[PDB]
Amino acid sequence: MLDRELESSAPGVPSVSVHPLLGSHVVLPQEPEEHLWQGDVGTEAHPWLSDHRVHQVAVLPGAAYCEMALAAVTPVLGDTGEVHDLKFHDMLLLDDATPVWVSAAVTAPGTAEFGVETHQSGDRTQRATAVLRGDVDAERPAAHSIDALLAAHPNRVDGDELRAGFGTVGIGHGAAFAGLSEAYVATAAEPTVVAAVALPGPLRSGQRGYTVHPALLDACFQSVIAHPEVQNIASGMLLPLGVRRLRAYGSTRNVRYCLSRIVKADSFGVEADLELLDADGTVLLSAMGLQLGTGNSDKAEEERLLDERLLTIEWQQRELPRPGSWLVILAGDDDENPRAAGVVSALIGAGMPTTTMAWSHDADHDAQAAALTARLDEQPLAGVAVIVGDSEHDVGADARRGADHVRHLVRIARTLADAVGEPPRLYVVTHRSQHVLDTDEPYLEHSGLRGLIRVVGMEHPRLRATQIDVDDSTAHEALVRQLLSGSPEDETAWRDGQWYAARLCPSPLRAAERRTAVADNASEGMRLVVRNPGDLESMELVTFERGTPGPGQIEVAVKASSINFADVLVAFGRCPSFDGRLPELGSEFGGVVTAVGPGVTTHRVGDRVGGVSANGCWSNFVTCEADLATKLPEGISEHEAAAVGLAYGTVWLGLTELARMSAGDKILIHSATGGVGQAAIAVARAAGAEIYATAGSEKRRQLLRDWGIEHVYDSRTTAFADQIRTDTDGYGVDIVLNSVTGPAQRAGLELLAFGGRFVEIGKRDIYADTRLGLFPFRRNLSFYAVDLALMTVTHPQKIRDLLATVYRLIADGTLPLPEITHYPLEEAATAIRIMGGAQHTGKLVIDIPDTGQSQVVVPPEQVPVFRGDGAYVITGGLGGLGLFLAERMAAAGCGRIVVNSRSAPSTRSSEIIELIRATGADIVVECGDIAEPDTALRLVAAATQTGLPLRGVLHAAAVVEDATLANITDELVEHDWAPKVYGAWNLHQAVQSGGPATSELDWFCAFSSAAALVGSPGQGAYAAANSWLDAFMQWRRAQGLPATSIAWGAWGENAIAPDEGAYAFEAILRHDRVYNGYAPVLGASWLTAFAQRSPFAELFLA
Amino acid sequence: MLDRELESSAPGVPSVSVHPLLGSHVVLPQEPEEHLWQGDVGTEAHPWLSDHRVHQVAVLPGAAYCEMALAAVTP
Amino acid sequence: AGLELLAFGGRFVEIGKRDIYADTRLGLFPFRRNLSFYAVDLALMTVTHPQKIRDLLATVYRLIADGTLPLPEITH
Ligand SMILES: NC(=O)c1ccc[n+]([C@@H]2O[C@H](COP(=O)([O-])OP(=O)(O)OC[C@H]3O[C@@H](n4cnc5c(N)ncnc54)[C@H](OP(=O)(O)O)[C@@H]3O)[C@@H](O)[C@H]2O)c1
Repeated sequence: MLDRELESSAPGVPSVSVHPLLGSHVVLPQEPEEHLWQGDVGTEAHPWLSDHRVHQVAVLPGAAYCEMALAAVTPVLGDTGEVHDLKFHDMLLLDDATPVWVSAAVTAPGTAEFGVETHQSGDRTQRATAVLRGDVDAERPAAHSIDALLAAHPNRVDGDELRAGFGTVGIGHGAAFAGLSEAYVATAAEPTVVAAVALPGPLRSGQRGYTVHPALLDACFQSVIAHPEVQNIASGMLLPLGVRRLRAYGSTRNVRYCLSRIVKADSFGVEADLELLDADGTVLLSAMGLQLGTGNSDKAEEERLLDERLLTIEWQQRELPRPGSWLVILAGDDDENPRAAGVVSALIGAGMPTTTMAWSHDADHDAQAAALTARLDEQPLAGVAVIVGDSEHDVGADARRGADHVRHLVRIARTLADAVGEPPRLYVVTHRSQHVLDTDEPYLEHSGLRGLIRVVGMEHPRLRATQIDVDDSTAHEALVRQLLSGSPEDETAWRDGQWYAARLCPSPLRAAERRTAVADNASEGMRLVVRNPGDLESMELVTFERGTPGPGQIEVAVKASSINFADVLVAFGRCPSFDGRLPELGSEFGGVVTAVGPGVTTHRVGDRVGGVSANGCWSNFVTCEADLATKLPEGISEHEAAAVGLAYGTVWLGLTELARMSAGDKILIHSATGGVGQAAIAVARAAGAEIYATAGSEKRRQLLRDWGIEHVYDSRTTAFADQIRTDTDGYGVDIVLNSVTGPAQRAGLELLAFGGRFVEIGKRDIYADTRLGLFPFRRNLSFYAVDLALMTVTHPQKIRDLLATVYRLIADGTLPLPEITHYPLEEAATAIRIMGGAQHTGKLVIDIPDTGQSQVVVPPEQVPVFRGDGAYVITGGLGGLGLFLAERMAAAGCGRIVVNSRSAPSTRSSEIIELIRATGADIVVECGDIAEPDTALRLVAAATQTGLPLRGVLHAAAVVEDATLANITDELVEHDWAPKVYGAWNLHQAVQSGGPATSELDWFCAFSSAAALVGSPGQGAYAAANSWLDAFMQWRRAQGLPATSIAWGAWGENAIAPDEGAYAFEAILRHDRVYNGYAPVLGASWLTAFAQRSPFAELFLA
Repeated sequence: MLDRELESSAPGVPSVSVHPLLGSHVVLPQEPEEHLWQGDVGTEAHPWLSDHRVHQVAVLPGAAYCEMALAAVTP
Repeated sequence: AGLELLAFGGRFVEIGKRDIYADTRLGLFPFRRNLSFYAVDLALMTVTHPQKIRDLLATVYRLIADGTLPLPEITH
């Protein structure tokens, strides 16, 4: 194909060569040399770009702009060049089409500002920026010895093995981004990484006109993570943020290795320097100063892990599906069970030959066990139904009986396991054992038996250990229906004629699963805010900690705040802010000073003031700075100053202060039936300015005609421009108060003439970087951006004097106040629905609830868990978990912690208490056995003694004596059950028995174990002691007392870590969820084994 | 060449079709829809343009701008 | 670059006519800090509002004659 090359040197189809990414290049007709490329970085355009994806979404890698910059040097600065200070900003998420505009302009000689950006929906978004340099000297780094380098680095990291680990943090590298074959390292001291990279087959064909392929350059950035110091330290989501210097010394076609070097390695990020080598070891590209940090914070990682780790049992309303001999055994003979009578009659009624056994307590258990084993070998039976005797309200008694009930189930369970033939199906029937319907008050006794049947279903799965929770009102005809249907659910319940089925699942919600309360309106802190903007039904009243003000601040008792159009957007998430953080609802207020912070001479207590703050002014109490409040004149009230403040302010500033509104000059006021619009009409009228106004609604336009203003146009058009131009004989206006956007924003500028004063109050267009054409400014115009909100922060003394003059001007009566529609704080949602609909006219005021009336509030993470003004108790606090939380609680700022354990302080524990007592806070140690009642009273009395009320309890007390079903003794059950359950009832009783000191506690938590939920074989006794305690906690909550239970996994000092549980504990205490299950899940062996055996864990298999 | 096309079905040079006069086209990232072309109308690029000359000097005929306008309609 | 420089107070006084008559699309994003752009064309003002120019000359001739302002390097 020589012929082919000599053939080609002859014709010409009209085309031009372009870069794959950058795209079509045009140079702008303007001095200086300004360039502009426009190219698609879409997934349909460049399929290969879909293989790099974050959280299952294709995004543009850093390396993609690295190339874009490197490319852009040679066309701008016709020479060899470096790319300086390359920064990436927002993460470009890709679609089938994603157009991007690269733009490089010369600024100084051999220097050019480089910039990548994307325009969608009118919002320009700068995705990457740099400087380009062509004046730098070619100081080619010395070539390395590829083979020698590999000798110094023997520790081989497989590429795949590293790319699997990437997918766990959320970064996916598909087939195209699999270039990194392997990386060789040495130790944490040696800071280098040899990486054998290569461009994949699909892309070696598509190398086209790349300086360096982004897929390849990204493959070298992957190699930086292979380093041991990087794996050890920054063990989170690492993303590239920029590169200080990027130079290509030639063709990166033939690049087989990358030589990385770590500069700095920190928890925040990793700086590194790279060198792409060929087989000869000669440097082809040097990316020196690559920064890889973490935007996706270490706090959001914890929050996300916590959510995947929690488990709770949920009940589904189910129906009995589809379509042998039986034995109905009892656990109490002196108690006559109508359930056992009615079930034996319904099985014989259905046509099954059913026998009966009366195994009771205080009986010859060895003789009755032999009698049972004889009945099994005598006749082959399908199933065995174990009915448990009912007390037929005292918990103290149900806790003592609960042991005798468990011990009795262990004796029955051991005989059914030791069967010659096929063991029959076990159906344990309990009376209101656990909580299913929200209305239920659980009947204990049987509460502890759900842990044993869960352990028996795991140890001996031949007999499918099923549980059936039953109530009094239900009918025996429907109960036997379940026994003969043979459904595989191992945990079920019955309430009335409906049937309920258990199913395990993670549910870390924060809506109804959040703390609730009732608070006074005159006293106690209550703010109003949306939990998730967009939904107005999500508008909640929330409580806050009303604190002492100062220094140089004030706490104002609000009588009335306003509803500005700002406050509407915020509700819908549509609000722009320089801060970035979505502002808090309500800007201005009208109230009275409650407390003046140390130390200010201007403000005094009891003064009627009006101000601004942010921090949520739709509340009973607002803390504002001294700078941001001003005393009200005798002429206006708290409700009158609430409406006026920002509207008249924004207008005063705008028209008289900036634009210097003269008399007679023509002013345009967009949407003049609104708040700021009425205020505009007022000052424009005072001033004598000829008003030209707009409105969207014809009702609201005829409303402006009724206000004696001719020259009313549609605000939702660009017609007003040419309508006003005709209605002014081609003169146009003088001032434009521009609330309106885009074509209507540009149209206003085009309208006003010579005098030309454009007051832009509308943020949308500025925070979208709408590039306004300067041409009309040829007539001596003046653009004025306004952001009062920001001024409140930058120059608050202006905003103070502005609020002050508008309160004076209106109180004097210089300006008349506008349409004020008062609303109750409750119906603040409806104001937004109306204002959002544009139905309203003028200002809407929200009246704050006066009078000590109660309102249901919602404390989120303002819950005072660890507080100095309260006392704490920690049973089992001299070892293991309980002692770790005692050190963390003192550290968290707690006053008086009474630790306890039956054993005296251990030697390493006595050393931990010495160092904690020296560091401020006190750790009172009170020995005793929580099983004895006097011990729990002694602990409470000790914690209160130092004039501090009891604000929290923890139950880490436990005894773990594990054994297989065959060797679980009656004595061993008492040792595990006694501290777990008898300590809870004593701790419960001590709190009620105590005076007002203990009738104020915020929480009461019990440290259970996930082996109760799962059924770890060998636990049994310890698993049953926990199940009762999980139900007791739910009973304590039913009565009204606070109660919490956390089923903990496997602790360190794959597995639960020490600091992992402390943060998890504090999270769970702040929420109103009663039962919690913190345990490792991932793809464990015990979970995959449990999911396939029973349908309780159906959602885990997936 | 069926062969040359199959072996070239792998290393393809990135190029794009353009108008002879208008040339390279870019739509600016701004409202309203604003387009922009840059192109050569020189005698080296378009030899035939040297044949139209006013007072012995080569000039762009009126007809060239007609074509440019007609071309710019559809995009 | 000059617009991007000024902060909060932000008072950009463009006396230079080249970029205005060129219809340069000026990115509005820097204005988020309460900036203020002022176009100045005394030449046009002399026609549209000659009284303001009369007073503007009269006030500088007064300030410079009073000595309030010192005159600059003048080369005849
Ligand atoms: N710091 C500042 O820069 C600052 C401070 C406060 C206020 N302002 C601005 O002033 C403007 C008006 O505030 P305001 O509360 O005093 O007046 P407003 O009239 O109370 O606000 C509602 C107005 O917004 C217009 N509108 C446009 N699109 C709308 C939509 N999707 N939904 C509802 N209404 C829509 C309506 O115009 P029609 O009459 O045409 O239907 C309506 O009259 C806002 O842009 C606000 O941010 C600026």
